[PDB]
Amino acid sequence: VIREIAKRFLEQATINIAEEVVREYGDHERTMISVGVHFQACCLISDEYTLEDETTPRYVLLEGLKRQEAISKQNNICSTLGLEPLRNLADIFDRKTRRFLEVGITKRESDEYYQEKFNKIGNDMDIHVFTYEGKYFSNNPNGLEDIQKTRIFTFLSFVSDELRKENMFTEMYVTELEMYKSKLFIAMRDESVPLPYINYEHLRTRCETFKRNQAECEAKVADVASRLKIKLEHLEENKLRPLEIPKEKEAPYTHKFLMKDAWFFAKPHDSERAQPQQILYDFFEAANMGFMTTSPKPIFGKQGLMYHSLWGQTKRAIKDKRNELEPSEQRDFLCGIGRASKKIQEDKWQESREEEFKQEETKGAAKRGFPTWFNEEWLWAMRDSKIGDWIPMAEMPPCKNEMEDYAKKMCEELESKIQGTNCAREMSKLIHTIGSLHTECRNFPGKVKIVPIYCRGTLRGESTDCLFGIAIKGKSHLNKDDGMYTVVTFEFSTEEPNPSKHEKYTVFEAGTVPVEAKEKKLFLYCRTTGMSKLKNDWFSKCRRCLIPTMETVEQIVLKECALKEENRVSEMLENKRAWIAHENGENLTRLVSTKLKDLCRMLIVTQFYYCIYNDNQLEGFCNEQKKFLMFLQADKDSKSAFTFNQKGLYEKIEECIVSNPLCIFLADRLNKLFLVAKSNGAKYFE
Amino acid sequence: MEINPYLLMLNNDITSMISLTYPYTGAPPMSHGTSTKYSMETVSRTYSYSRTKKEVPSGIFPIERRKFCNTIEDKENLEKPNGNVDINFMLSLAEMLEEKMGKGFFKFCANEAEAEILKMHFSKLTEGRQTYDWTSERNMPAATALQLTVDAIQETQGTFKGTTMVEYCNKILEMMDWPEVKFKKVTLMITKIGREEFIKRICTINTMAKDGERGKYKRRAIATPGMGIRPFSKIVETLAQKICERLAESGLPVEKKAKLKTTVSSTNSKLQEGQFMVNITGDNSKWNECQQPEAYLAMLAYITKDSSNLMKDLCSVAPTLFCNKYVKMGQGFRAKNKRKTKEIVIPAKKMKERKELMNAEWRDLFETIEPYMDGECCFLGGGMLMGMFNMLSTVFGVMTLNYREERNCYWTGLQSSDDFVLFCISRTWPEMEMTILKFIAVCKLMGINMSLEKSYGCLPELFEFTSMFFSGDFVSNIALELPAFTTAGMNEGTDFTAAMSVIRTNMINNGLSPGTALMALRICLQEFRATYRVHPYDSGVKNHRMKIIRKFIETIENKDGLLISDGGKLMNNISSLHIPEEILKEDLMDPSYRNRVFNPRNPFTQFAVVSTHSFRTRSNRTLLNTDMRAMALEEKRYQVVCNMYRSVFESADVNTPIGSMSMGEAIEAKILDRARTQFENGIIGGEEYSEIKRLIEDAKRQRLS
Amino acid sequence: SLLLTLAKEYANLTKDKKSCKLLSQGTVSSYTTFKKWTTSRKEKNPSLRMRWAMGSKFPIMANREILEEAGIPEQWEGIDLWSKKDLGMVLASPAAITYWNFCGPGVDNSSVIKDVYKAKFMKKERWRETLWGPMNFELVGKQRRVVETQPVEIKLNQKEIKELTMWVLFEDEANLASKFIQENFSLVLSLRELYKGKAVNKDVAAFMIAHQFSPEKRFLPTFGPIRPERMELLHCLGGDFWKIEAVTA
RNA sequence: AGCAUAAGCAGGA
RNA sequence: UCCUUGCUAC
Repeated sequence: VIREIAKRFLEQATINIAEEVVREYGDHERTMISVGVHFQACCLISDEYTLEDETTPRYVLLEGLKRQEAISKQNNICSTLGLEPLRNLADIFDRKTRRFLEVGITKRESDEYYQEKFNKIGNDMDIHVFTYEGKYFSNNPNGLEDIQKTRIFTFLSFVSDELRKENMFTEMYVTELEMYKSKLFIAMRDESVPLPYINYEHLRTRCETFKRNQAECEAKVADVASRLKIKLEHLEENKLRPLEIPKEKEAPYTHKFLMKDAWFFAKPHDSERAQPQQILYDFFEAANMGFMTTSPKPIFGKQGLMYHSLWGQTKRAIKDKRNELEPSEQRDFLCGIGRASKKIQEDKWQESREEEFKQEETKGAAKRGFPTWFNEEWLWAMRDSKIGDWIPMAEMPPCKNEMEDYAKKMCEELESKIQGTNCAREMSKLIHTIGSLHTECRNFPGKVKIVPIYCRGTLRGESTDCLFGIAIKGKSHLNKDDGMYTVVTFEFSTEEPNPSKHEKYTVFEAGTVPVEAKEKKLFLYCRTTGMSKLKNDWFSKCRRCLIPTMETVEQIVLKECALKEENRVSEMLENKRAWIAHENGENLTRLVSTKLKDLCRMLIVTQFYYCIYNDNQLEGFCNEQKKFLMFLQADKDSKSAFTFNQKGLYEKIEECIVSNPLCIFLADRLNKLFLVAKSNGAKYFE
Repeated sequence: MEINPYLLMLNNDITSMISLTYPYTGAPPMSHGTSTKYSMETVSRTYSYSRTKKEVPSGIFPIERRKFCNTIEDKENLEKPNGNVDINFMLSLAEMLEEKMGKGFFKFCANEAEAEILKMHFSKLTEGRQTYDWTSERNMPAATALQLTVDAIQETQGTFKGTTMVEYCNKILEMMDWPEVKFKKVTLMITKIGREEFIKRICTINTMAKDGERGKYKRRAIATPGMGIRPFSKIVETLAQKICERLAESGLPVEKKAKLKTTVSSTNSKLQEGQFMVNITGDNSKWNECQQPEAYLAMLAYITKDSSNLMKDLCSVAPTLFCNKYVKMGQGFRAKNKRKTKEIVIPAKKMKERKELMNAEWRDLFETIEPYMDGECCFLGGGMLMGMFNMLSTVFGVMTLNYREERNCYWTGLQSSDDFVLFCISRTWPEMEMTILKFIAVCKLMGINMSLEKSYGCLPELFEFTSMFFSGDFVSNIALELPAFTTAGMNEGTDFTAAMSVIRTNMINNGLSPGTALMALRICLQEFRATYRVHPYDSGVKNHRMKIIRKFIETIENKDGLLISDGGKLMNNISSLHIPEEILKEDLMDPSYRNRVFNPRNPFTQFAVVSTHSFRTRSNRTLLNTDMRAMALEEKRYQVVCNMYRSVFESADVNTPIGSMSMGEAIEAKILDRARTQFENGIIGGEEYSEIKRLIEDAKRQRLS
Repeated sequence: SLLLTLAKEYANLTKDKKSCKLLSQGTVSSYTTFKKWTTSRKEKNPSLRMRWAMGSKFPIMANREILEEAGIPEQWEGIDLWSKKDLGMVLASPAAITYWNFCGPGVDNSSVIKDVYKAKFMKKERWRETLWGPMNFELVGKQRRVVETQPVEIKLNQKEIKELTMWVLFEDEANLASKFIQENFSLVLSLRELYKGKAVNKDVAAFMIAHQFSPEKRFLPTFGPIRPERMELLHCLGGDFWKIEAVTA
């Protein structure tokens, strides 16, 4: 035992302290003897000295210590008197000389080690080099030596003669690139080599001794020959055919609310009566529901009696000034209660012979055709409505003499166009109605509430609110981001219905309304639908649709001055045309140019439609129409573009067009773009 | 009258009317239900792209192993994508690569890489995305799964003293040599596990459905690895990161606009009297099913041929962990009767026993994956899924773009993760057919399959790279995400200035013209006011927070010095997006208002902008009623111990607290150290020093017992 | 007398049974991975749950003994400000926040607030004293650079700053002593003539030191001169299709 | 019924 | 075997 060999001449406390320092360093055994010799020698330096001194003695022993605290006490002394170390730690702290003291012990010549540490730090600190053989080459200043030196070379002769009597010379050495070579990993790495190799060693030697050859080009041309791939030009084989719009049943109206066929009742807005149930009550006295008699036989639809009893139940519910539907069969049938499958886990199944034969089957989505009603709602949606401001915007900040005026001017002018249109009425409808539905879906799960469908706008300066319908929640327990709770919508309209457009509705009749320019009809619509958590989060913040639109407009304006280097902004928004809206009987070079400012109207429309009809089909169709826009830009400058495989391309574009009315509409207008661009450029068909 | 919104493009470019074609104002499509069929499509599509049947039996794993390199069965349908790599061809491309720039290239980049590995601490593994915890077999953040891993280490055998990268990796390999591993299940029981099951569990990668990806019709399965693959992949991403930073034909770190100007301008000055240039935008298809890690093992065996002995075996372990990965197959499917009334749930475990209750596509995809299925997982050995090596495949792309065949017709370009731009220089059009088919030849041999549907070209610069459509002179910007303007949602003080920070960073990086900036500033202001129910004082809003403001408005003298959260107007602008609202408005506040708001003796804040509205909303209610209550007790204990370590070291959140001994012994030795330093120049009292010494010794005897 | 309190807290926390298996079993660095135990996934909808938070009546956790010293249980017309449901922390409404902001006590602390944020008030002071001019409407654009963006007068490189705060704030566990100290140690004497006696907490003090010494150098598209004063004037001066600069001084 | 689109929600403890 | 309840202001 090396410990018992040590304890014949090593001290007793140095076992615990020096062994503790070896436990601080790691798992070694010769460092016990190394810290024993160095620390015990430093104890021999501080053994009998300091006869009379200050409160603290002349020698301070902090080299052999818990390896956190020589730096801290070094900062207490060097911060007390004022000193600074030089990226090095000292062995014994001296205060009589106001310097440090560092001791090295070697077996070699005392010249080279002092050239090592003196090559490191120079004449900054004090270095003393000792040797078991009896060599001594150290720094030029000295002290009270030839007392401590006699005993320390006596001790090095003592332990040196012990090592001569025990033959331990290569074990007495003072002071990374090994990975832990495990067993299952080397059996795993040799198993996952490529097939012409046996072990990782042969692969490593062949990768370390690799030179290339000219059999590379023979395999390359041998890959060229068995290819059968030709490129397809456009100036000779311009097969950019129009897309395949499905010739089937027309796509219905799928928006949750009514845009073009809406009818609102008005009253002046009260500031004290501002909660949505109070707006519901004040429109129960304002819009007289006593004249809202409905026959139990609808014009068309699916379910007549349940909507009649549901409308009567919610009408007497609003009549008693409380919004909570008491449980009857109508609400238990319409908003889904108990209409869920029994989710049985696979712990009990109790199998029966040829009874409850169960499996699974999926179908997909059905295909529809080109909608004919979408053009009249596009041209209706960008037409100015006299009710003025709809969108609740905010105040304009003050401006310096910077470019801010320009920005402010643009914003003011663009806002002066967009507050009056009917798209602002639909955005206000979605914000107020879906926001109120959102707060009701948070505050009351498990209870069916009644949320009005309304707006707010300024009529002749008087701030008024509208009322477009009555919405009914479906006890939304929104656990996840999905959930698809059931909203029952009763809508107000003043036009004759259409079984092609209003296909999902359950149109009743409502009554008569006096309309001054005589007294026309009134049609109440019914529809059951569903919403989710995410579409509540996205529909209630549609005001961000104003964000990209101006950007597009501003790019045009900036590019104009980017071609001209002159402040032409106000007159450039007046004396510039923008092509839109070709006619129906003819298309070829018969386009309607409008002013550049009014164009922003049309732009906000399509941004709002991107808020509504977003599906997978619109995403993939937008990628592929970016491809065809790149082809048309390649046509515009006569660059002679080319394609490698058109057939699978049209199988992906004609794959990603199923049932979205915006996707079918923009596909049709893309084909008409190919006709109008076909009137000038030659890469297309008719 | 019809109408067409695309007609503006008849006299414009694709650099102005291209932000019109993005549906970024709507909701992204999400996934519903199980994600099993997508993983079956990925793995079974990989085995369909294996182009072989050469199977090799295994001694470690109980399942067969198919090879993916140098075993080709050449089908006639070569335009279909292949997944077979020729290693001598790609090593010839690497030798062709290093002969272009310098001589000691890989030695230099490998010495910088290993120079940064040896000075790296392992707590960097906690600064990442979500990982897979195999202890409870769920998805967790990086610090929780790392601390459960270290918990299994210190619970199984011994303690942990590493505090480095390399000793932690060697600790993981030492866990591979262990015969039995014990961890904690749930109410905290202690369970055990064998040796081969620990190998089956340490190499499990969890797949799920990619939610919110703008631009696809069908969904896709993303994969998340565990914890024992992350530091090795960090090593490989540092190596390939330095390699990509040194090269001149890559665009992952980023400038991506100067490089294309220098290569279009530099290669248009290398034309002869009859030569010309044609650029081709392409799109590499099936990028996650044709990158095998065995070619990564050969190339990473070639890069570090003269680096060290540590790096040579340390950069050759993560591809060996990618050749034998498992795949979680989701959570099963659901069966129902003819009446659609009772719907049983079949998990991923019993899918083999209930095989005969599936569809036609489910049995077609299921019988081509059957001889590779484990109980819960699958054995894929040639795939490189999402959330993996991304800076290393780009180096393969630069190797495909630096091919030299020996006329004077050649190519150059730029490479990304899966988007390349190729510039060809030649003399005639059938020679263009020869050069392009040679590019499809070298990419087809190496394992990169160009899509024939999404590729095109023109003669001048009209190409496409990372959704920036470059025209002949002008540059369009990236159509950025809209909801990122309002995603702070924490405070009445750190929302509007955070929104001005997002508007500022989108103004400097992207174009973001000033009218859009003022408009988005005003809309974010309006969503702030609609969020926190605070309106200006001159408005007619009468709620429970404007009644107090409208009642007490007479006390305020200077009315436009109020904050926006207290019913003030707007004073920030485009030229004030770097100054917060409070610091801009403190030159105009009333002294009663300013001394009343900014009082640190407030019941809301007590227990980067000024903290005077900073409140904390209340916690949830179902966090203490489920079976995971005791884990919230454990984070309470962790916050208590971290509060004690904050109570010992007065400056600990500034510097990273390195050290490898213990926490409590540094506490006790620190209280003794400051007890001596504050003793001799300070305290001086026997009852205080003896009482603190008595409590330290009693706490030490209590802690040791 | 703080070490007696720390002894009572350390002896109080070693009294627990299963807490002794936590400390003296990990490492010093594990404190970092003891800091983060966020069992929530990502908090993927912060503004959504924030609007769901503000729609209720008592969303806020507020202290009891500070608010009951001056506050009132209910306002003059039905406005609730208090609850009795639950540590002794009581739920409350933001009407009590604005009621504190208009009908509460006040403590004069303008010197401390105008001394912590010297960099940001320096930004406003440099912003108010500049002059602009006309626009240009010209093509402009250049590459991306690494630019120091703050007009500091010390210009350290994020390595003498952490070491500097170790050798200024708390030197008992600061760092191994380097060669970067010397002239900066004279600067340590100048900083120890400043941060000795203040009411500012050490985290806020280490925060406010790092904003007068650190030129924030970022990778931004720059054009024209590369002066560090006009780098908050980067996004205000020019974009891609326009430019406005007439700064005289 | 409906939302929805290759699979889920339409309560649960 | 059973159905607890949150209070909404553009």
